[PDB]
Order: sequence, then C-alpha cells, then structure tokens
Amino acid sequence: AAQTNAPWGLARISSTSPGTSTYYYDESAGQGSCVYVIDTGIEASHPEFEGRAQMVKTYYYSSRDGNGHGTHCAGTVGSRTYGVAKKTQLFGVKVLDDNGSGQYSTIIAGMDFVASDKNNRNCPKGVVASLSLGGGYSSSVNSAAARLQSSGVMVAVAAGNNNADARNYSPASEPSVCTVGASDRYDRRSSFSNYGSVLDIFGPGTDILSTWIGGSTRSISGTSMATPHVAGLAAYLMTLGKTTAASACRYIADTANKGDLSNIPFGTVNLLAYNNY
Repeated sequence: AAQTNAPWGLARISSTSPGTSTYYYDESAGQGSCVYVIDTGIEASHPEFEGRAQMVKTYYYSSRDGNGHGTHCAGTVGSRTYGVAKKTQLFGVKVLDDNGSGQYSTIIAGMDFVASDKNNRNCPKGVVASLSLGGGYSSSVNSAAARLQSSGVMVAVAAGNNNADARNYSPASEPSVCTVGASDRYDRRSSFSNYGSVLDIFGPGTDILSTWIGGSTRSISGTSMATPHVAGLAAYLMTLGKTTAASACRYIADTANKGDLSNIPFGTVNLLAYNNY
C-alpha cells in the first residue's frame, strides 16, 4: 500500500533517504495487534481512529484527554492519516493529567494495569505499550517498565527532551525496554533529543503532524512523537510475523537505517527506524 502526501515521518519510516512524501507499507497495517497508549488519554471519538480506539483506564476523575498529547501520540501509532499501523487497536490509559503531569506512583500503577489488562483483550498478533513520558531517574519506575516488558508487551519509551544523557531519566534508562530518540526531517538528531548508550533507536520527532483534541490536527515536536512511530512499527512488524514482543526492539535496531543521522554523540547508536517494505 502507498499513502501519498504522508506526514514526513511516515514517509521516512519507509525510505532509505530523507525528503520523500509517500509512506509505503504492507496492507495488513497492524491488524490483530494492540497498542496501549499510556498518556493523557485519547479522544477516542476522533474520526481518524475509525472506531479502533477506546479508553480502558484512568487515574483521574475523567478519562477525557483534556491536553491533546495522548491523542497526538495515539494518532501517530494508529490513525488512518497520521499513523504507522493504520489497523491496530488502540487502548488508552490516562496516567497523565491535563497539564501533562503525573506522579510516578500513578505511572507505575498504569504499567502494572496494562500487564494484567492485556489478558482481557483479543490481540492475536501481540501487544505493544507506548510511553511518551518520563522524569528523573527512578529505580521503581524502571522496574515497572521492565515488568511490563517481561509480561509479554513490547514497551517503547521516550528518551526525553533534555538534550542530555538518558541514563538520568526514567523509564528511558531501563535497559530492557526500547528507548527512542528523536530526529528531524533532514536526518539531524532533534535539537532537544536525549542521547546516550541506553538509546536503542531513533524515530521522527521534530514537526510531527497527528491528531489533536476537538477533532483537530496539529504538528508538535518531542521524543514523545518519536516513540509512537516505533511502537506502531513494532505492531506492524508483529502483525507481519517478522518479530515478537520480546525481540521487536532488537529487530528494529537490526533492520534500521544505519549511519544516516547527524549530530549523534559518540557512544549513541546511529539507527533510524525503518520498515524495509
């Protein structure tokens, strides 16, 4: 399949070179996979989700995404126009408030919730979790993300937007999950992206168009935008049978575009997510 006039990040995932505008992908499109978007919620009524999105848990009075961040991330995973895996099932877990903040205890509880809830769901091609969030180093947050991965979920997390080593942030610093840095449309490391040995992969993160609340769309920038590209790519590849939840991060790194990014510090991988379609 080919989506013309795609967002640059989708085009980038399916090309060896920057600057293209068509996203080429297998028609299976993540059908039969599920991706939990652990964030500010999802405006599940948005037409771009085509009924494939639903909220399953909140940690606040409401399940509404009063911010937009979670809806944006979910759209990069799985919306018709802005998504990597256009047929995946999306589940929303609201661990962040409408200002985009959350307590570490709530973020931990949300990960443990997903690890159990997936057993209530039909996800024959497997389960992914996208965590476009983080804060300072916490062993308890890292351990929660490790448990979620161990339980059989492909966990993708944002490296952070501190232009610093991700070793000092969580869950970015957890070794066993997939830690995602951000790039821009000219194949530069995004100016804000964290870096470091713990990164596993880069995805598009500067000026990413996706869904927004009020049935709208908008472009924003962050490692929060890179992460759902990788989460959706994992769901896509799992649906194709090319990899598993346990091995998808490694497989994505194995099959990535290598050596294309500029301003990558020594000791950080130079690997950009790629579907090899």
